Amino acid sequence: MKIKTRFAPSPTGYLHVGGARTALYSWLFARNHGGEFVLRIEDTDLERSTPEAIEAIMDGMNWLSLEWDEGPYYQTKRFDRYNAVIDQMLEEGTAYKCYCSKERLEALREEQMAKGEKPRYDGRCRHSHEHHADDEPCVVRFANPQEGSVVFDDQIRGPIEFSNQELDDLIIRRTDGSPTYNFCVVVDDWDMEITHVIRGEDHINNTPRQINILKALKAPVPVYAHVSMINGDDGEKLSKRHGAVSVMQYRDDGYLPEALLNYLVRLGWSHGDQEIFTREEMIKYFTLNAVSKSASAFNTDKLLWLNHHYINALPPEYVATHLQWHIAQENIDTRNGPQLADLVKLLGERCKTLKEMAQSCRYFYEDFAEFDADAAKKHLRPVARQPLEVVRDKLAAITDWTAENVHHAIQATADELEVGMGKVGMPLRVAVTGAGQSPALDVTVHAIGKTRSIERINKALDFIAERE
Amino acid sequence: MKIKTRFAPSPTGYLHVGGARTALYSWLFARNHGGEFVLRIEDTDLERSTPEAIEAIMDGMNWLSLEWDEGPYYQTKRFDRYNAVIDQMLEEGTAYKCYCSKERLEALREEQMAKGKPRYDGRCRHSHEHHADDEPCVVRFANPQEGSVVFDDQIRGPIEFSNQELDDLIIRRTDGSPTYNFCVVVDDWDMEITHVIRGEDHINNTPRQINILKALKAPVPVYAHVSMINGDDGEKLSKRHGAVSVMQYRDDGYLPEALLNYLVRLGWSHGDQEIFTREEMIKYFTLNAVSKSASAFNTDKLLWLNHHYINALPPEYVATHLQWHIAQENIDTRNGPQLADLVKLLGERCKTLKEMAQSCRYFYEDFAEFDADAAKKHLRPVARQPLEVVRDKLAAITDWTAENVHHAIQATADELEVGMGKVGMPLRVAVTGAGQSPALDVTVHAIGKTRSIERINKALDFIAERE
Ligand SMILES: N[C@@H](CCC(=O)O)C(=O)O
Ligand SMILES: N[C@@H](CCC(=O)O)C(=O)O
Ligand SMILES: [Zn+2]
Ligand SMILES: [Zn+2]
Repeated sequence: MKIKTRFAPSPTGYLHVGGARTALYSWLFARNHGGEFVLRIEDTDLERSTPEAIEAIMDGMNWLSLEWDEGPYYQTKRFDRYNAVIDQMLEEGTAYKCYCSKERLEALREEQMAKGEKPRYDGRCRHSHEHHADDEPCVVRFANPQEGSVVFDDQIRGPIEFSNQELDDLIIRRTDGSPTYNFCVVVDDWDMEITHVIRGEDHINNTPRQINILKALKAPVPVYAHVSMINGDDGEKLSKRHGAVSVMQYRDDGYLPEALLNYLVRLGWSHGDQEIFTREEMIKYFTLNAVSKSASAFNTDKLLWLNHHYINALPPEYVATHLQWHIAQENIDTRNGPQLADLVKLLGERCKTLKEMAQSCRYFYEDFAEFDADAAKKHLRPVARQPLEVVRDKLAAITDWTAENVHHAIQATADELEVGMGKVGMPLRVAVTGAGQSPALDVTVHAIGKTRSIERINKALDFIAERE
Repeated sequence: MKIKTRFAPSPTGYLHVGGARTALYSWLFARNHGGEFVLRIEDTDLERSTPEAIEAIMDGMNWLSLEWDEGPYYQTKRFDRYNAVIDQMLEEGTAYKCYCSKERLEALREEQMAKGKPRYDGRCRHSHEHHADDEPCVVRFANPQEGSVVFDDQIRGPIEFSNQELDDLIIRRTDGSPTYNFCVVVDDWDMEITHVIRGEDHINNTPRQINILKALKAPVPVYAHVSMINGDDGEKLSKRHGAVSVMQYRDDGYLPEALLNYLVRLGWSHGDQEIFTREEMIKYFTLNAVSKSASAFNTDKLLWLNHHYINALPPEYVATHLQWHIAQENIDTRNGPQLADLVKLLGERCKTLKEMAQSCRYFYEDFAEFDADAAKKHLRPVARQPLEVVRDKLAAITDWTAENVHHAIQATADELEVGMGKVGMPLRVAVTGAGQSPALDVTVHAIGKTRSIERINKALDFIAERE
């Protein structure tokens, strides 16, 4: 059993869309097999691993509701654990102590690159008989095996083979006490007992280096699965120029977490039949073998309509909880108006993003100072007060305030008084909304209270009464 | 129950979208209950019943694939049938022969409008005087005066009209021609129509048609009047809102499946489901589910409906409708890829068949000059060497497939170390002429190896203008 996946991002300042999909594959697989999902932070890069950068990762994880069972663990700590394993490998002989200077190390790399070889450190200090010990500063390296090769069955890329002759005895501790990054990964995956590694594509070169270290210090080597990169619109790697790149920028743009997670799953992974999956539906049907090795392009137009569906498909109460954030972005006093769960029922089919719903809704909660200049010139003086005064005093006739009673009440006008339906509904729309674009008239004027209805109808009557 | 629905449009010049939805409900109701769908023509208005105007109805029904079991019947014909029933009805006590002149009617209507509703009095209802022998006159129908008329409308509920509001309407003019309200009754009786599904404006004519059906011993059918289709501002659908004729949507690049699916959703609602096949619309259709309220026309959703059906329907069927818009663009489709294959390429990109006929000429015809704008960014001298290795590698493969094309562009940008976008984009501008196209694996494959080199070298002959 003990299935344990991991997500160990290096802080970039935010949560990259490609990194969120990687975390989703590691999170779906841990939940698929009833395992644990561990969170880890690669904050050794002290410049870009700011406290705001680390929070932007966890805040992005929480919005997508990708909760973790263990963590988060930080690589800036556990240094005493890292040096404890290094001292262990020095005693067992699996790691030696190099004494070459940086002058000879750079002269070795320039000679191999010139000679048409691969930059690898030869075993000069691997089995050196030259003494130079104790008080002298030095670095320690990992005695990489020389014979054979390492082959790991990648669930995404298939069988991958790396000859041991192209892997060097990598350094695992610098001149100072700090250990190198690759050694900080093998012990973390060992101490946390990771069984399935799901990371990006560019980490494939360090995978055979990490396996030979785990096999050395006697550790259960996990099965690796490297997901391909996400390409943009023109076939290049996904960047900020292709569109929104951070998961929180999509939250600012007016998206739902279910819409983004359902689209990132469809990038590479496929089920054939479906395009829309629920959270629990992704857990069951997810298979690493189904993820494609080819890179997928990012279609922002498809993601938008994916968001439009989830706005009207998800429960109106839950969509309202995400609508509240963009409501505060537009700064709207939502005390005197309809419910938020009832607001998404009105503006559901109209707009395709929550930002577009927070906008074009202020007339449901707040009064407007002026009218729309073009919409005001539409309902001029002729036959404007005649249909407005009869419908204003007819809406307040009922005690049961429902949109059904309003429809037949608005139906009374333009039918009892011979006139077109657009000759009263359009002036009524501009009266209560201020513009000439809104949902159904019977439903729009019902969400607005009967008080603010006659207040804004008489407001237009005082406006059309300006022939002087 | 031997269910029989009908669709009898009056030729307005074309096929209104609202009229097609009415024909769609009657066709669905007949196919749901294993009945017959009959077709009738109200071509009595000889001014707008042009042979071109009546044909636009026939081919519009055929475009939506709304085949009929009976018909088409024409009200221009069966005039002897219309004159034979009134003569039989004149023999019975249900229809008399009025004789009042046009002067008495206007003087009575203006007197009835002056007193405390214009309803013709029964002056000739029980007159024993022959009044004339062959002089001009008008035949009318004796309307019942006691009680009411009630018809259970399946959409608008129960509607009641008092018989005192229905006057003895005219059923035959002075020139012997019969009126419209009587022609509908005799047609629906000889054709054995069990369910009537028509527009909303015929709700006032329903009680008059039933009192004639209650007379002469006739089975009264069940009526169901659909609500009008309103536009963006709440008024009836007109040309100012957008496309109105069904054939205008074929010109604009739509499919019959996309238009029928959207008109079905207008009013009739079946849960969260939005996309139905023709067979699903036959099964799940319920006449009571049609809402009494009027629904506005959302051209944005209809565009999304068509985008789905382009990629959901078989590519060979979409190719048969795409052929009409290729002829509109006047594209020589002799050298390029197959039409059914073209739908696979431009499928997820465009949302209408006109948008597919456009932005596809470079697959079939060569372009004289480039877009310049996209060339100025990708035809720089730095790309003259990526283009010299792709064409030498594109021809190295004997098996011409999109996969072997990708491996050719993959050998490039690796031998000459550079980003893959720095070779595929100049290849995209050289082969397509602009900076937008599907995947380069299928774009240069569908165009061909011969026309590729002819366009790569065309770019090489152009990018060599650094002087
Ligand atoms: N921190 C690395 C991943 C390290 C790993 O998964 O081994 C990244 O964000 O790309
Ligand atoms: N011909 C009428 C319909 C007649 C009927 O359905 O009874 C129309 O086009 O509106
Ligand atoms: Zn050394
Ligand atoms: Zn008379």
